[PDB]
Amino acid sequence: EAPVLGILCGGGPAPGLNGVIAGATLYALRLGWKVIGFMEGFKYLCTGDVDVVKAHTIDLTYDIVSRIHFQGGTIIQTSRANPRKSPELQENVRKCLRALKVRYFLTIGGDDTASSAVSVANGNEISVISCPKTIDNDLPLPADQSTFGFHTARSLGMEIIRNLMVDSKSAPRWFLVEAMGRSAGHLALGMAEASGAHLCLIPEEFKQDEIEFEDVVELVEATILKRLAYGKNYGVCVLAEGLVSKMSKKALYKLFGNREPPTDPHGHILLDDAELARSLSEELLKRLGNLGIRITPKKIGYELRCADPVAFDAVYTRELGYGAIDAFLNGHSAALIVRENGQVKPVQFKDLLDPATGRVRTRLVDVTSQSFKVARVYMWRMSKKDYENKDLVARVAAAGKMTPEAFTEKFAHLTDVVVE
Amino acid sequence: EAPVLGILCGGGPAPGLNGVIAGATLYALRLGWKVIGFMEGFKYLCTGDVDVVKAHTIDLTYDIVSRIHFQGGTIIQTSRANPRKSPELQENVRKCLRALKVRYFLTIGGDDTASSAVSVASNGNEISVISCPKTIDNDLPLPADQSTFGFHTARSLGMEIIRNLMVDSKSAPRWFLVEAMGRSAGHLALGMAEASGAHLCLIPEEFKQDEIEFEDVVELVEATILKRLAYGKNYGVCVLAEGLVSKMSKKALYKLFGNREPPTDPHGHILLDDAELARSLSEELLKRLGNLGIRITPKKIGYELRCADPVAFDAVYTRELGYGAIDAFLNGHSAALIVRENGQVKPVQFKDLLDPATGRVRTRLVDVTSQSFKVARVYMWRMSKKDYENKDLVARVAAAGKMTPEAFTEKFAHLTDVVVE
Ligand SMILES: Nc1ncnc2c1ncn2[C@@H]1O[C@H](COP(=O)(O)O)[C@@H](O)[C@H]1O
Ligand SMILES: Nc1ncnc2c1ncn2[C@@H]1O[C@H](COP(=O)(O)O)[C@@H](O)[C@H]1O
Repeated sequence: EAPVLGILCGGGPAPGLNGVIAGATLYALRLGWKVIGFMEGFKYLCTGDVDVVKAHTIDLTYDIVSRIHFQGGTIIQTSRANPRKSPELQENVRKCLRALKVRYFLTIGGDDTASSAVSVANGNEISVISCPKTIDNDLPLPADQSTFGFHTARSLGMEIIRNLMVDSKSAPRWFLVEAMGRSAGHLALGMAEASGAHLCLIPEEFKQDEIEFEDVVELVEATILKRLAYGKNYGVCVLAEGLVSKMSKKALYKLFGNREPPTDPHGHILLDDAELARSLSEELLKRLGNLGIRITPKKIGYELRCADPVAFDAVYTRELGYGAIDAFLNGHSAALIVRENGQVKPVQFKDLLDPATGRVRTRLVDVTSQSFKVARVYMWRMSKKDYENKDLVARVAAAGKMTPEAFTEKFAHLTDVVVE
Repeated sequence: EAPVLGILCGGGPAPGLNGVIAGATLYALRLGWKVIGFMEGFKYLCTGDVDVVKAHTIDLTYDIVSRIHFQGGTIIQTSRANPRKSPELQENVRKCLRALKVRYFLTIGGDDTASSAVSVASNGNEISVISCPKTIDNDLPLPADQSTFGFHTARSLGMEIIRNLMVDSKSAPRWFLVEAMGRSAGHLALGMAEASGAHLCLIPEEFKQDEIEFEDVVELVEATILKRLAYGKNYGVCVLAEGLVSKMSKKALYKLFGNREPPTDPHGHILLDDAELARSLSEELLKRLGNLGIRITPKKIGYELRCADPVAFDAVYTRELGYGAIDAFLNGHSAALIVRENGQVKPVQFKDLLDPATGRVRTRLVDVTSQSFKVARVYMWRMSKKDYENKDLVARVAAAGKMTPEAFTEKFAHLTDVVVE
């Protein structure tokens, strides 16, 4: 019989998922493989019922995939249902795969999607490969080299903020833009720098391993006041949602409205419910609205996951999908498909999943780097040297209707809070 | 006295010129420099008259540059007027640069623009010259894959234009022959074609022989059409690099400009811009294939890409180039080019980028031996070496073109020796 290749998506979508599906499917079909796609990740595979999976499994033919490289989202949907936890759920998945005569199993998704594939992984009977998916640019790819979907997300964010930059200057106002995603500051920083935003704050720039609510308020506050000292009572500040995952007990308590933070049954805090931008706007309007400043929060997140892929991501995901089929052919299994140095190569599971955490390592922003310093130079902010500038402190202090003494007492310490 | 930074653009525009302008201007202003922008490149500096120059130079203030990083084009315009030739013109350009107290001089442009900048350097510690390599074509000798600024914006817009044409050609069955402007290299054409899933792309790099024949290009497109026809599809999109023309033989060019002699500029320099490659191919192919019910339409993609607003990748890129230029002036550099390699912006020295024979910066073509190119080929529709040996397939494609399999092989099988496999 003709070998069967089964494909699914797990976790949250990123632009280009359809590109991976098509890159693997079209090439597979050129070899005479039957391709099937599982709807909603492992959701229905975890049940083990064969006719339930068949009913949520589709034939991925030429016509179905021929033009989805233009399309955001995933045509086979996705789910966060991961069997990684239970030994039984795993057995249920294998039963359906074997019943479907799946010879080649391809998963596209995040950390939990790959752990599911490895737990479910007879290399001659099957072969399993995951394609690491993250919009956040936080794979340990050789620094600079992006993860797929990141270019699409950064570009669309840049366009959204451009409109906000025009609206903020046209009708003076500050926007606090919350960039969804707590893993890393790549998306926040890229949108901000691309767009020329007047400030960006990411968790990586804070020296201390923990962040205080009031230091974030004061960081944005000083920028507003400096801009105001230059006659501009408007701007745009981009905040990475990860700021909240680095906040202290007390800080988190202020963030949730000076109330005990919400809690899941196991004690793990439910950080999704926080509203970092809405909170900072509240506090800032208290301190600053008496100067003629208006402040409005704005979230950017969900509109980015399924935007149509930009051309870089189109080419990227076509090469990733092809590279999956090449790994399958050349006998690989239990490996991850990544592009490093213009080559798509299967990096083995062990050789890329950090066994300490039991998960692929996280690439954060490098704030010691030349790139980060350049971005900082076009932001509006109070540097160390700025604070030691008697004449400058006099104008910004005047801007905020306070003495130069109070200004230094309040803000000068921030040089020790974030890297210079 | 505050130092004077002078800026100008030469050559054709590429998305992100304003990004470089603003990246450098804003940082220079954070240091207290005066910054001026010469309008239309070297056009008004070659004259040497200082009143006329003063008229076509502007003060690059904070408010002029603060938001242009969103904007395509160049706010100080550009020009191909290169003083690289006559030594009189070069003393004139230097009389105004020295008359304006221009301490630092930044040019943004291509080969002729940098060749111009260098020649005027060869001038006392009173001036320091730097050029910023610009090309939409991606043909700078940067480490492989790494792009020149403007390429991403151009490739992306091209993918969007071709997407519309892909929908149109399938909705109302038709073939489009898209001509991607630029004869330097195949990067732009291949990138647009691959991102868009175009059914064929043809670039000069993929042809083995130094020279190309008109009839080989026709037949390459013809085989793809016929193969799609044999799979039920009388429609598609084919992307062509305009650089096919610069590789054509005398006999090929003779057929391209009609069946006449090619036009010549004085001194024999052929006038290749007048060619209409995709229109010519479209003519010939409708002679051969129209009886099969095939419609074929040329479409050029080119000028709409030069001044598109830059995508985020290019906004960041040009911000970093503009910063890196100021940082280089500050460190006492001069006679250098600003490039980004391995994520760092560094001033490569001009002597270490200029090929000897050509005198200009090494040209980086498409690497057709790479995995990248092979991957792009697999999603194209075409007859491979193996396909020509497949008997059942050759019988289907020949029937689609209403010929015997022997007439099909005699006409097309030799194309496996024309382009790399
Ligand atoms: N934090 C900042 N970020 C970007 N530009 C600034 C900043 N502070 C001042 N500028 C600009 O830098 C230039 C120098 O201003 P001054 O400090 O008055 O010499 C002016 O164009 C200011 O608007
Ligand atoms: N040159 C080509 N490029 C891309 N796909 C092709 C090409 N030729 C055939 N196909 C597709 O490959 C699959 C298998 O073709 P076949 O070998 O005829 O079964 C079908 O979906 C065809 O439409």
